[PDB]
Amino acid sequence: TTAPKPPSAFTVEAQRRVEAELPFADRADFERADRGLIRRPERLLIRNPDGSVAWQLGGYDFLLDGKPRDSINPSLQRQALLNLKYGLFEVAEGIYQVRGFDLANITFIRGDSGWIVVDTLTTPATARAAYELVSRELGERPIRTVIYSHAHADHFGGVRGLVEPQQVASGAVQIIAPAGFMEAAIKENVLAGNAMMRRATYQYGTQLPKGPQGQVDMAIGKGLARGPLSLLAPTRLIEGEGEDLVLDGVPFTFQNTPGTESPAEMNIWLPRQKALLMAENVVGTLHNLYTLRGAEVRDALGWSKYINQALHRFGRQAEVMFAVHNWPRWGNAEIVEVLEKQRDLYGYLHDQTLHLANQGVTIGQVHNRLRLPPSLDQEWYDRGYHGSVSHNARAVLNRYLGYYDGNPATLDPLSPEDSAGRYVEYMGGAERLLEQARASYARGEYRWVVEVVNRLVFAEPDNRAARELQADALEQLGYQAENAGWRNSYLSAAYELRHGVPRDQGSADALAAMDTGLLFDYLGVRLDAGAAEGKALSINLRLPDIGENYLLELKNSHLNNLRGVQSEDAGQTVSIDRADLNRLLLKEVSAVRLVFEGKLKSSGNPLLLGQLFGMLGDFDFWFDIVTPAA
Amino acid sequence: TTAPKPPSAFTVEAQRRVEAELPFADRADFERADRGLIRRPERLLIRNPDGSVAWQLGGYDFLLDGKPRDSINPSLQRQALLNLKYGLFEVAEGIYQVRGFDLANITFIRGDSGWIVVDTLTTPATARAAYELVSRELGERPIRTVIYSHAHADHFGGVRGLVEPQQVASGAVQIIAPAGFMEAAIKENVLAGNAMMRRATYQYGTQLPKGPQGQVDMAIGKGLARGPLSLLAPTRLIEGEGEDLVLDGVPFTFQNTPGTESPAEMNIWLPRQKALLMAENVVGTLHNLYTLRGAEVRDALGWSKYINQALHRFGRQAEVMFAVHNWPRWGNAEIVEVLEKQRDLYGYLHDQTLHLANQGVTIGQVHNRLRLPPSLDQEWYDRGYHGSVSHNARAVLNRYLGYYDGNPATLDPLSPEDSAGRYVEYMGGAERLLEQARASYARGEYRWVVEVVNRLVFAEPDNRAARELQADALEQLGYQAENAGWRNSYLSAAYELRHGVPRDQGSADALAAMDTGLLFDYLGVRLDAGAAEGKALSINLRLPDIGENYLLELKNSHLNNLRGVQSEDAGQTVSIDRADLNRLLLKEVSAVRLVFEGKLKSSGNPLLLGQLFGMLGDFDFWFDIVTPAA
Ligand SMILES: CCCCCCCCCCCCO
Ligand SMILES: CCCCCCCCCCCCO
Ligand SMILES: [Zn+2]
Ligand SMILES: [Zn+2]
Ligand SMILES: [Zn+2]
Ligand SMILES: [Zn+2]
Repeated sequence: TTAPKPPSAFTVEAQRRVEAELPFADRADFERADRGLIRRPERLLIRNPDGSVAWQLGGYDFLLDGKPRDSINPSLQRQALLNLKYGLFEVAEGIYQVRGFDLANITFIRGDSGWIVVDTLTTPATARAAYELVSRELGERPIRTVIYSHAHADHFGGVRGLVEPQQVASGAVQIIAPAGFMEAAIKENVLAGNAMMRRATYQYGTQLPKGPQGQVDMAIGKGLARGPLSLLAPTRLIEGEGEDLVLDGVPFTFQNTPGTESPAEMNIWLPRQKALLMAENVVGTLHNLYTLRGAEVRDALGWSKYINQALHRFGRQAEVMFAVHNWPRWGNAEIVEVLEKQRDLYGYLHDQTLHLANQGVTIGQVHNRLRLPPSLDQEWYDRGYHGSVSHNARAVLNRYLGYYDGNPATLDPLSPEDSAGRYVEYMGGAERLLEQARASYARGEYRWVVEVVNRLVFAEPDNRAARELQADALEQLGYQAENAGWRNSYLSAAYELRHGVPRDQGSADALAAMDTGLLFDYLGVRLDAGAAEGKALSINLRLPDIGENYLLELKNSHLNNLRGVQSEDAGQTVSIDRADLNRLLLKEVSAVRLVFEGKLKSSGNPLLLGQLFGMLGDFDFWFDIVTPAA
Repeated sequence: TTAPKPPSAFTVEAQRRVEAELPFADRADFERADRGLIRRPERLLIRNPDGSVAWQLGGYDFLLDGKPRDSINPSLQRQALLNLKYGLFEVAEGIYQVRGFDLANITFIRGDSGWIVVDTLTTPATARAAYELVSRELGERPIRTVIYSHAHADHFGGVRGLVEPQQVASGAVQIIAPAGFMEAAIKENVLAGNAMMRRATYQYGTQLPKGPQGQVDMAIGKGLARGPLSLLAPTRLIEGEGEDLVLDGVPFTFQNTPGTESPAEMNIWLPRQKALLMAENVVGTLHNLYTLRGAEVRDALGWSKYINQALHRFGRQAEVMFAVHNWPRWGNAEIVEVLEKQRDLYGYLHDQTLHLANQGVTIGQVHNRLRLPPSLDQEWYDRGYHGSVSHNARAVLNRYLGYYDGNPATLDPLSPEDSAGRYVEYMGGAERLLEQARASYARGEYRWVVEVVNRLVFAEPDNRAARELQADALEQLGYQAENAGWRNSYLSAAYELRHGVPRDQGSADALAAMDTGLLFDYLGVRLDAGAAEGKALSINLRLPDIGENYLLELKNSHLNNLRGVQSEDAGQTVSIDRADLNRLLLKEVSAVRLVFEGKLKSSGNPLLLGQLFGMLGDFDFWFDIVTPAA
């Protein structure tokens, strides 16, 4: 069968254990999530200009009765329902948020003559919808300032839904961001982007239905709205430790926390309302030190210290703490306790992972040994809905010691598809393997089953009996999973094992923000080494609009670029505005028209740039993950 | 049997293949390594003040005839012999090096009135021995300036063998380093230090004899001298991009390359001799993007660009290039070609790893797919003696995508000791497993054997037949290994499987260089969470000599420290000079004597600091690696 199966007796037992172990009697979040509600629109259906749907919430109606479903981890089901508390809310005097219009929240702070807005959602249509709700309930005001709390797309993505370049150019609107914003907004998504985006189909469960045996939540929100990605450059940067500014009569203290949840990030303290906006440093979950879709590892230590710094500066005196995801927390004692526990959560993960590592516990063991102490374990905002204790501990370890467990048995490993046939042969052939795996499956040993049956799938990818058993076991693990990313991954893997990978199949703002060096670095990543072999060429590239020059050198099957250097011996010198190069790579203009408009100029050998571009390859999106390359 | 076995017919075949595939007819390095030889002392035996031996070379006599030994990869054997070309050499007019007195080289540059010395070896006795050889052959001169090329112990470790603090304090001697030196010298060795040092016993093969079936070389040198680690703070830092200075009449151009082989590193150009000293950016091997002992991953991209920057600034005009490890290369065309190929080597590894990753190739596959192009493959200085193509490719991948392969079968893995019993049961029990593994072994399938028999060892660690077969297969892989670290790891693992882990079992300068925040971070890593559970305490710590204050807070089984903060509600306030705290942790003084000298003062509850220290645990050095914890 290729449809989801019911939860097994073991999965059911696992859900009852969760209820036994976690403080469900602490229901305070349900009152917190509804506090200050001004309007929850009856439905939410947000549409893009091209007619697609940006966002949605009706697919989540199954969650509304609050009835526990054994195909959902009851802790995750609690979070899933809390994330359904959407609409326009009051946080404090003159501070509002729109939650559940997208993955993130959008915040509106009343200035004397209009709004200061913190963050802008993922896509213009969701930001625009949030702004329309605000205007309907609170009266229309102009937006005078937009603040990006940090350099992630679920925060800057929707800016064009709120403001247009002409307003930024007139000085009608300011855009404020932490120093480092523009680099950080783009960099981490580029060089390994195709890998990350494909792997993210698992994390986000993009092929799963919304429902009890599909996608149910995404921890820091319901999921991510779909539509155009926009981005407008900051007009003012908050530098150094932070800054105190007054915006439209309202005092703001900005505290930079670079290198925590994002390389460019800042907390916001509002002294008049005693309101502490913790950016994405403190949300209603354990966050990722390592995003499963693939990314650099984050620094739990700095993360912990910056929360401590915010505690000692503001926690002190805060009457409400709130954030760019999830709901606020009111009352000084509560705020102090949340700050301490989150400081100690990232600190414990860091320190105790290292403590174990220093005792010989490896990257292949640490998640099965490290456990939070009761005081940290027993808070809802410490649960692993988004990050997990397990995958965070391995990330800390990977950060300090790397991927290699120190045992040379594992130093030069055969690819899984190359050892798989022998594992199957040693276990008696596929039928014998299946027979023993089915018995293990019947004992509820799903974490073992998915490991060993994965061998048979990699050896025999067209063995439907193996794919089906492996899917079944993954699905049970997904049902059991507290972490929304783990759930979506397990169910996505089960889906592809059962059905196969899909065979049927801008952003201009994002490209414009990309540094030219990084762009060239990306082109080097696209280079087909087979095509490049034995070639050598060099091109002086001049970009007059941005006043940069690059020297491009292809040699030894590698593309180099160097800023600020030109070579008297380059084979060709090309001049093109960066704006026009961008139009080229986005196919908004032809090379030929550009030459004819005198917008692309060349001296030397006219053919080299075309030769170089002719060597650049492309990446297919839907690569195989749960089987070897087909 | 528990003694090394001869190379198998397959290993022998593997060595003949190496000879077929690599340009052994290119013997130019042998003339390069002997060029400018002034004196090769007949023996080298260097002793420490405590009577130990620092260094070694007589144990390498087996290599001297140049006869190929089938238990050594012939490429590694070539390198091993080249690294035996030790003594005092002329590089250019007034530029000398002592090579083979330690892992690194020490360089002596003739000033008008004494020496400028670049780097200082690992330990004072080896630096002192190098200096004595210099004085014997070239005449005694004072050392007026010491330059640290970068922040690694094999470069700063021996400084006290050359100069003493009193000379630095009088201004008789200057010590020059790249900005960032003092942080970088210490930081990366602290938090996970016990893990790294134990794992390094494998990489360095510290338990192996010197000989054809033991340790033969360490790629960038013969091995590391053993003795006290010294460190003296720089008196002048090279900031920004670099600087041009004149030292004792000699012009120097310093080019910083932060974040390449070390976070603080600089190339040196000497315009009068047209001599280019490439720090540890370019040595006679592919270097590590990831050191197997365990470390953060390095940035191949920046590494590649900085070599390109040095090429375009100096390569241009260089008549000799030399380095802090291995031998020089003379002649402009040769220098230009080495710089290009090394730039493209790190660039190819970076770009092509990402190219593959973007196609779906995972961290578990990439090393079995990525291969250098011929132009890079066919140079001796590109061979993987120190770094490897294989482990570097996985590191690039780990850096961008992390440890997780995207396949949820592997998302929540059982520890090896917990799945091992089932692997053994599925394969028919230990005897059946051994039977099939011995047949695979007889086919020379050593990379498979070590994977599968490792399962049986982890299930049954006292199964001597399994340990013995696993050792045999690892040993063959070690014989075959071109990489000196891989060889030493494989033979070390074989040694422990056969014999067991050893059951019989300062640096004051290094501690003094450690930032106080990092020291406190380390103490938090030592915290026993079991002992800390349920406790809360806070201590204001004041360190008057360095004019720093810290707030220490223990809560939620985590130790926090915050620089520059004090709390009016701390339970205790302690004042102690940092110098004295250091003496305490190095047991050079008692807490009690310090109090009695008025060097440790307290107000508030006098017991808290002792309570905190009482919760701090210790790490055993000899943890198990090739078996589960005993
Ligand atoms: C194409 C795969 C669709 C999944 C969306 C993944 C993009 C994540 C960016 C938003 C989160 C920012 O931290
Ligand atoms: C205690 C284990 C002995 C092995 C020595 C490992 C220390 C490496 C430091 C020297 C290399 C600097 O990059
Ligand atoms: Zn974010
Ligand atoms: Zn976010
Ligand atoms: Zn080094
Ligand atoms: Zn070195």
